[PDB]
Amino acid sequence: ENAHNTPLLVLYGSNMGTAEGTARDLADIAMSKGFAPQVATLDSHAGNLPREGAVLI
Amino acid sequence: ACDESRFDKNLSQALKFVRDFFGDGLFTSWTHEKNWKKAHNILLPSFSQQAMKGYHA
Repeated sequence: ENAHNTPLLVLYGSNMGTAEGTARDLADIAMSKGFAPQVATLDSHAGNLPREGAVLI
Repeated sequence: ACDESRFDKNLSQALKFVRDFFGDGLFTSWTHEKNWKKAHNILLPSFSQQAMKGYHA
């Protein structure tokens, strides 16, 4: 199924991990759907929003 | 100089001499040569996070 792997960036804002696990879960199902997912915090891509694919927040 | 709406990559004299063996590979191709964006798009997935993980070993 590769070649996706469209680019799926998933960003989280989390203090106690609920949102962070949800984010990583999404990135896990993306991998199953051929994407090329990336997981990171929200305020680390501050300004660096992906101008291609899509960004789950 | 880094404003891509005003300036694009040039082949310096140095790079023009190295094209003699680098050709229209990614490094010595002009941005407007068809082979640049095609190779960029084809090869960027080799530097995805999953690819990187798979080079580790």
